[PDB]
Amino acid sequence: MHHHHHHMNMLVDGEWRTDAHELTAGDGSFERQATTFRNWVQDDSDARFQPEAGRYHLYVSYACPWAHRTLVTRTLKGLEDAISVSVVDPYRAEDGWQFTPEKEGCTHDHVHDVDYLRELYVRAAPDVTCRVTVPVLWDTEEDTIVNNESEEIMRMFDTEFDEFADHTVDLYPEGYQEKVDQIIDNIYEPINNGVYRAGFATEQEPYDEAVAELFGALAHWDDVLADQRYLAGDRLTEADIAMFTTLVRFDNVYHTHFMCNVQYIREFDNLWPYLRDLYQTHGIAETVEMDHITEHYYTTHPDVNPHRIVARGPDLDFEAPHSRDEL
Amino acid sequence: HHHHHHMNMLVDGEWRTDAFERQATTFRNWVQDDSDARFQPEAGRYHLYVSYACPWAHRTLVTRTLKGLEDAISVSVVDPYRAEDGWQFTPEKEGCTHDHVHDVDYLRELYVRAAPDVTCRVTVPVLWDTEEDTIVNNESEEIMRMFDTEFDEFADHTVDLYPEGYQEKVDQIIDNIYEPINNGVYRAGFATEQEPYDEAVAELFGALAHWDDVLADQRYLAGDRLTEADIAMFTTLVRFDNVYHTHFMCNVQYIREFDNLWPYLRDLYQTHGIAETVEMDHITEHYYTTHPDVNPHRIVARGPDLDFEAPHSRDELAGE
Repeated sequence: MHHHHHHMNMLVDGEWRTDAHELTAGDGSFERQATTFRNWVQDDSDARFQPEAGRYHLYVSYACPWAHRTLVTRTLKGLEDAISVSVVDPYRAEDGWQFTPEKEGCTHDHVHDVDYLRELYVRAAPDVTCRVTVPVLWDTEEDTIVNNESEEIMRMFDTEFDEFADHTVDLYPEGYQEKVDQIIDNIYEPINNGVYRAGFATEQEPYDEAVAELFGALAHWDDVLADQRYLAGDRLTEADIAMFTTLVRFDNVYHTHFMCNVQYIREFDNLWPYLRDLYQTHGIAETVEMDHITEHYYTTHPDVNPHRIVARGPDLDFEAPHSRDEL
Repeated sequence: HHHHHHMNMLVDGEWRTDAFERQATTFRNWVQDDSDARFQPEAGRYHLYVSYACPWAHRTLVTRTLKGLEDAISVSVVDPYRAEDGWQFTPEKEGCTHDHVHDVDYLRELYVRAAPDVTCRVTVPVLWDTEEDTIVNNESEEIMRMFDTEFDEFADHTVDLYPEGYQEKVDQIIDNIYEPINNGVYRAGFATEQEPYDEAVAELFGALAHWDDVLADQRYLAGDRLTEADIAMFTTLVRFDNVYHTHFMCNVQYIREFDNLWPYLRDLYQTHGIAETVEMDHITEHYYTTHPDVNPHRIVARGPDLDFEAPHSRDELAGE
């Protein structure tokens, strides 16, 4: 959420720029100058955005682990019929996230048929100063951006659309919520944001800390997952979805491209069968587009990988059997 | 050979940033233990120029230590950090020495001195004759066999890294792993197009899986005894999991993830003397800092926690 690639652009007072130097001195200063979108869809008769069956639209990239969080939840809940989705081009440049429908896995902007994602922001907030990112939950009635945060879109997908979900799945169950909210908050900095902090690191000391904290955090949850099947233990929750979207991209991208190369995830005793256990959860596998993932990270970051060569990566057997059902 | 995108060159004696191997001159003279030869083996005549980072130069160091020619043949260590002026001498720096021959600032000076208008790339290793005041040899394999066979009169240990009855296999292994393994990682690393990288990675890991199969039932590459072929493989393997895997994006599988290649590497490392010839800090610093078009912000990766010193069981297989 907080770390962005060296050539990432911006919208300033409703204007697309390649860089705004007056807002880019010091660690992530632009984001403290940025506006985000934090409205909620609430199952409440008084609420502004009430959950309907054919109203809200979702914008994602298959490569983004933050957007991927919304996709995994949408599939688990069975909200595809209820909530439509557009897939942006995994490759992006001077114009940010773009729509390339002819490209495999990508579609067109189902709402306004825009060329770029930045057009959608401008329509929703003509004077906005922010980053054009995914995911974006869009309301077709008010014609604007409802929410812009992976964590909260996942949550409201989980707890607010029960009337239209096809599956009786509860990824935020009673008695687990406090711990689920705890795990999500913990793994957020050393693991979710940690890999990008290490990858876009410009000095040695920040990289060292980002790597040390990361694999330290991974080792902790590896010991925790030795005696309990999931992060919150007995049940599959949002906490697992947050962890999964990072882990699934670690050995093909983060390890090499972002130089987080202390250890493979597949070398961990418990995290690797855990990742296989999640990947094989019915429906999740179809939300994983590795071709989108590898193409984005290896060819969209010029200052990290100049010649834009897509690395091959390990031959990962995600479909390899586990034994964590014995927990 | 595949060199990095910022690799400069010596052209007609001049030092230039911008312009090729097939347009370049090399040094291919030999030291021969024969009465007529131009360069004959002596006990305090030849000087070795190496970098602890470079695997090619690493071959000459390993062999030198094995035979016991540390007192016969002197050595200088250039600065792991290279730039606008090529390999340089920085005596203050840990592990580095000064030019013991002419107190030269940049290795390129020695090349020009030995050959006034040479067109070549300033590389290591460099075998230097302090009598004719010129470069003797310039290739890793030739200097290695030179150190191994011709200097028997000035050795300290009676080791034979090129023994009779095994020689024919030794030489063939050496040029069978040259392109896919030894030079392959650089082909993949400095690749600018997707297709060559795909090939380079494919042939490299195809080759690694092969010798991992072979070394499962035999202790060393040529079989029964330690060998120059093992020296060529070692200087690459010991730089894989820390550099080649990540920096050069050869990330299909760790060397430590192999059944046989990993204890085999631990077997070579722990052999007497080979432990001291490894300077991982020189290795990690050079590749992550001297390749601006491979690693722009020049951040040194942490790498895995490799325990080369961990006990193995390949002594169970018959060998030294």
